[PDB]
Amino acid sequence: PYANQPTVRITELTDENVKFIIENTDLAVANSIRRVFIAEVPIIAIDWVQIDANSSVLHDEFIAHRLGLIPLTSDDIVDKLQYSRDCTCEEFCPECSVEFTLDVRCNEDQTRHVTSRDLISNSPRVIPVTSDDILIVKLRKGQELRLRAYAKKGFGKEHAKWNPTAGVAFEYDPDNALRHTVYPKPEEWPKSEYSELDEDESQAPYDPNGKPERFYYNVESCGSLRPETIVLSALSGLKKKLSDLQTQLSHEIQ
Amino acid sequence: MNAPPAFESFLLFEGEKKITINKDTKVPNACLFTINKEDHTLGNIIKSQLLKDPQVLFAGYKVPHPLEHKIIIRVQTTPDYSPQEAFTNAITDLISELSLLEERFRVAIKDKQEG
Amino acid sequence: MIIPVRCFTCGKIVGNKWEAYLGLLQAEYTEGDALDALGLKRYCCRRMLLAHVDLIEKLLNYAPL
Amino acid sequence: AGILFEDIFDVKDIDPEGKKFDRVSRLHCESESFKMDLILDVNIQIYPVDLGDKFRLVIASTLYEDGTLDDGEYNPTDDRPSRADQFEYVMYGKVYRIEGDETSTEAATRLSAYVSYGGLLMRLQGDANNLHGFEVDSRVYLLMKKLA
Ligand SMILES: [Zn+2]
Ligand SMILES: [Zn+2]
Repeated sequence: PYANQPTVRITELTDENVKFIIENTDLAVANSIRRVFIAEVPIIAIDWVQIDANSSVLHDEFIAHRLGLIPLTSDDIVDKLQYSRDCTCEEFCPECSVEFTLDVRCNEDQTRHVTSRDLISNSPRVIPVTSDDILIVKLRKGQELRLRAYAKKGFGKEHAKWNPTAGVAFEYDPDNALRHTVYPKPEEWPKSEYSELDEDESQAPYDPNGKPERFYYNVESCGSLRPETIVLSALSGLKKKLSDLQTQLSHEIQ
Repeated sequence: MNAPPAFESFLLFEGEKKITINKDTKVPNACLFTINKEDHTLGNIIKSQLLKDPQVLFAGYKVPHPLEHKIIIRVQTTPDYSPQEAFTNAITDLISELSLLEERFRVAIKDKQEG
Repeated sequence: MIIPVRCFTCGKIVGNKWEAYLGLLQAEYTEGDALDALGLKRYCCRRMLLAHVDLIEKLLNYAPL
Repeated sequence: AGILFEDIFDVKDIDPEGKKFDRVSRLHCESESFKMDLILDVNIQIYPVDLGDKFRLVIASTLYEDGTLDDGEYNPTDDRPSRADQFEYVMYGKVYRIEGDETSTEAATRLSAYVSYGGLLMRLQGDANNLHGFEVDSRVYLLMKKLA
């Protein structure tokens, strides 16, 4: 009537992704962790844009929407930030937001690429990830783009720009020993990269007592967070959600 | 124009209870937990944890509508064990599990970084 | 119009790869080789660069105001 | 008590018409201590059954080996001594038909009792004397154990 004793084995760790394996766990917990990776890890992304002057071929909403998807290095600064609506400031402050300013005037006879390099933050710890660089817009001669922006804490459930992951590969039972999926012709199906079957075999023998365990993860970071940090913040956030629900339930019972 | 603001899937407007408990009169020792501003993230994991308790006779959850952010969890236990007690025990076990997993994941990262 | 910042499906950054992609095509790469050189494995990401049309170049021919 | 029927059978065909379901097979079985024909749909995936296998079969009104009624509700926390511990494959169904060779003037000598375990169909044909415990729309348990 109690918790499992889950175990971790990291099979690969780079700056782009972490690949690991969780054993001795329910499928629901593993899927919830996989889901929290996408929807509930808070990062910093541009969410307030004031355009002082735009002469580009792209209208203002296009530029703002593109700026929102710029990923920002939010490794440690995100934890000490607060959500803006929770912050008591007069709408903005260094404790709930990070200011950006962009001012690019193409006064030359060559197409000026306005990239992420031109985004200038008021905080050195929160820069564009590429700072090759993400192209915001291209400008002709005599075209100015001048705006300020603010980037705030949020998570991917609200909007996909706060999604830190760039694809979360998730798997379990690579040889289909549980027959949670039924191949009409198992011969035709290529082996998973985690399969332990020899090539003369196409499918592990059926396991009547099996249960899903040994879930294989490959979490790729878009760049806002290191993948280690993505997984750790995900587990911390899910634990925080469960503890808050525990507090509310204790209040409701009392 | 009828698009809801995106924040009304995890934020409680004023006068809204996060979680509400209602006795189920059809069967003895049965309760319905209606949790607002939650989804399958907590519903599925809590249901799976509750199913591991031997004293839980029934544990299920539903989202009554994908555009409405309620989850209803029905829990029925044996008649010596309140469903509320089972629910609290399930959450405590999940929290202990996730804390253990955090610790082991930090250790695994340190070992992989060191070599 | 212009290259999207993110792949629509997986959310991988693909906006900083258009210029490099074109550069690799001027290096006489096959388009598969160029996409591999830029580290785009999932065909969701490969679809982005492989099917993008950079219409903004045509729009910068017209005078500003 | 509460055992409506008991025998030992041997399988003479696993599926004579070719399998129509990948997990369920239609065993055709014969009884050696009597003359009872059995047709039985078995979930072979969890309980594989080979041709020529022998097994004890028991058709019971209840499981608690006291005559106490079962209530027809799943109680995993049941503590009573159950007959299911003595067997490998236990299904629970409802007899839905009892055919016979009765004429308009005589009683049936041969009876054929049909039981449906959630859809898995069983026919048990044989002498009427062995099948008097059956009665249509009565819940019943099929317990089964393969013998060496
Ligand atoms: Zn503030
Ligand atoms: Zn992609």
